[PDB]
Amino acid sequence: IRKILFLDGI
Amino acid sequence: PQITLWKRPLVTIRIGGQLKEALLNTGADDTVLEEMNLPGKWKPKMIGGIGGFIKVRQYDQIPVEICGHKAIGTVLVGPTPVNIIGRNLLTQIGCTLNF
Amino acid sequence: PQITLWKRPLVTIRIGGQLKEALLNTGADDTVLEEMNLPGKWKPKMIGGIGGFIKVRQYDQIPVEICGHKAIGTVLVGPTPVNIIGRNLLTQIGCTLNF
Repeated sequence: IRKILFLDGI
Repeated sequence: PQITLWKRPLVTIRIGGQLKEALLNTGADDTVLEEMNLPGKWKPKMIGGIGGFIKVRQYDQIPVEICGHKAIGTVLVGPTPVNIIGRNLLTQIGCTLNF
Repeated sequence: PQITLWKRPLVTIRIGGQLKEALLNTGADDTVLEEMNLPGKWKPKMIGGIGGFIKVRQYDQIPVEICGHKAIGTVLVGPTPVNIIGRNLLTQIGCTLNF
């Protein structure tokens, strides 16, 4: 579950 | 230093008297940490990932030490599978991508 | 080149003769691109991050050009919110994090 850590702050 | 990417770029960060392993994430706009009480007022926020959005608490002006480098800024707290150091703090320690 | 992080680190990549904008993501083990048909067989796979899992199509040994630098590796295709270049290809073009 921690392979793709893209994170959008909006 | 120069951090290669053969393995996840995890580093130790210090907040108050708390130590935690966090990932230097250029793919994250903000910094989000796994469960930890912070002082001050906090506002609810929704952040998006690859699979959807999660709810987090937004705390501002939090001092954070990253590899001996001081940084102060917004820190989010919620159910992230990994502690993440986002661009908001990476810029403060002068971190860049090079190739 | 040297990329700072005040803005999202977006670069142009070329794959299968098509130009696309992609995010250099040190927080991603793999490379995930938006839905598109690529030549060669593929296998179903599941990957996750913040928000949960998504189903993707895994293609192997795919040539990708990143800012003029060539790479050949695994590319996942699926409903990702943005095109993501992960460490599997970042290491191939010799990308490092520095500060």
